[PDB]
Amino acid sequence: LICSISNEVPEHPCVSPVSNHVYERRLIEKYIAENGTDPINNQPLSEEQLIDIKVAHPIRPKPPSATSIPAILKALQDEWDAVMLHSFTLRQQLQTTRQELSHALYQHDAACRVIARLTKEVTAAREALATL
Amino acid sequence: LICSISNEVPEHPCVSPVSNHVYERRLIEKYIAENGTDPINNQPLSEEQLIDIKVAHPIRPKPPSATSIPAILKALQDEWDAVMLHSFTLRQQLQTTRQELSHALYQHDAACRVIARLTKEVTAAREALAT
Amino acid sequence: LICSISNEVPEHPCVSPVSNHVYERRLIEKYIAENGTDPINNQPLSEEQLIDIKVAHPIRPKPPSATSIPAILKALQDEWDAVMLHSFTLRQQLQTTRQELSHALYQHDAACRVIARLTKEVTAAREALAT
Amino acid sequence: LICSISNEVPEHPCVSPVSNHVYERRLIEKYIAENGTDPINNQPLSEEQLIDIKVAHPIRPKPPSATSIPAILKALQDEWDAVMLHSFTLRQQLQTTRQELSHALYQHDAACRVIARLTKEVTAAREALATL
Amino acid sequence: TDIMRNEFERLAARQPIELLSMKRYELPECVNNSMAQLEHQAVRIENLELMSQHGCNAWKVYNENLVHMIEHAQKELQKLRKHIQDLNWQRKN
Amino acid sequence: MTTEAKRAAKMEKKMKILLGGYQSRAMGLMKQLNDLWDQIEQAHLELRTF
Repeated sequence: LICSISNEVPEHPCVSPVSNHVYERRLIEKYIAENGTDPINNQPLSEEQLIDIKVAHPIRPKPPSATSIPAILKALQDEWDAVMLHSFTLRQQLQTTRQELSHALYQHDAACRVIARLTKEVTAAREALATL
Repeated sequence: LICSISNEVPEHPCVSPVSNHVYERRLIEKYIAENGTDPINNQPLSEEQLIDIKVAHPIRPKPPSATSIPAILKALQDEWDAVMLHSFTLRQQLQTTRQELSHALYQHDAACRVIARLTKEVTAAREALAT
Repeated sequence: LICSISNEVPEHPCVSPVSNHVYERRLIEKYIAENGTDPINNQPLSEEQLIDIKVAHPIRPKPPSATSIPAILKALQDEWDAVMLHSFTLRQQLQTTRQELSHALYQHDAACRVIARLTKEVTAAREALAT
Repeated sequence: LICSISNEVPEHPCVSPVSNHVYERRLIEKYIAENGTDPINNQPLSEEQLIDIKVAHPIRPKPPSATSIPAILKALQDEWDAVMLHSFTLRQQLQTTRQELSHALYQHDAACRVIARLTKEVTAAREALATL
Repeated sequence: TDIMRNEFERLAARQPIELLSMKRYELPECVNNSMAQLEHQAVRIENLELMSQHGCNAWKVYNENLVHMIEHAQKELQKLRKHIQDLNWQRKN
Repeated sequence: MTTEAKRAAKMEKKMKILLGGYQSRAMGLMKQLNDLWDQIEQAHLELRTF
């Protein structure tokens, strides 16, 4: 759609066969006549090496759409590759919650033995003192 | 802008250095392994001989009613219908071209015999006026 | 063998240099485009930092079987149907492990308030024993 | 499924994080202790730089399955790849034969006008000579 | 001149039957089918968010590309038109 | 199911009137290519015949 040298919409696109990036024929031709090189990569290129854009041959194409079978298959990659990252958001957050639950239930199991002894000791002090 | 094998709009176009023509990498890679030569010009070409090209990338707007459901059911069904009924109809077109070839060459050779027959006729009629 | 983001076998793996971890080129790029960081170590990493690793041999294609093609349509349907539930079940479990963790934190801080009153009953007892 | 030092099937595939090309833990470790370098690229590499052991964690094992899903789409691409290659060669011969059809039909009716001319001249020679 | 592809394709066209894709995704064993509908619906509603964010700007940007693509074809229609009439012009003389 | 179905379908026709012009525009353009690419190829005949 654009010419990489000028930045215009090229009216005669010709693609190079060394550092291809669709150039305008009239622009690239002058670049070759200046010095036999490709403007981007600075690799050697002649005018015969450059090739105009063409209809493929005899197989008829249709424009790139959502229906087209290959475009539909690359779509289903995007679906699954995104959903695979959705699983990491829940696998990584699960490893924090279960790690905080493990330390929480351990602090609960370490503390409730001290609640059981104070309920013993404060009642034993009431059982001892009241009898005297 | 298109590929010169399938009639695609390539996602990773690559150009061959023997014949300046852009192909989609998968389809040109397959041809070289089948028979190591350029498909169009029939010139010697290898996988290392190819040159990958870069462009601003191609964008397809995935339809508004796009889900796993239509993409699995309705869209994929239409794609293998459209592949099936086209190539069958294309095989029908190739069969008639060969039949209509035979009617062309026969009618041509039929005309050649008329000319050859009339070439003897005319000049001898002109010769008879001279005599 | 496994990219540590999706769980796939990577077809163009790339390794991060801040933390030794072979990711897949597509997935690591999307993460860096979201935020310039490494997903495991959270260290400042960029796209130019990545070194494309080479793994030519491991690539091994699945040859499902002679398997009928209309059936392969319903397999891909079932496999997406399964992965959708295998992603769902792994997220509700994360929410309930965090939820049950929050119930432990209330009991943890509620218990250490109950120890303060029990220490007072012991302090009151030590004063009475002295008298 | 091969190490890139000895050529054995690696039972503990570790990789270097400079020019990874999956090695085996024993051989790469012996190369590092010999001289701190990567054997393939001769870059700087140490023992801590290596990523050892298998990776499966928070993933679930799916041994390259026959009735799975991701490879079905890959198979759907591979069969389409042929569909396009077939349609091209079928179209080339379609249009390349149409050139022979077109050039013939044109040249046929062109050669047909030779007769129309020839017939009327032949006819003129008859009445001329006859009346003379 | 194709592999297995041609055998099943010609059989599908001859028999006049398309291969059935079962993705019970729509209806919903149904505990799974239900959980499928949720994740794809959440992916759907996220897939409609990133479209509406850009909105019509992403569409009309591609519409401009299609006009650059079209005009190039009709320039070649003219170049062929001129050289075709130019050959006939020489024949006439 | 039905909530996100009613969400996404209303989300669809949010886009389907927005893109639906451009859907019809792109269909009108894609026809116009396929109109020309006969006459492109029809011209490719009448070079080499002529």
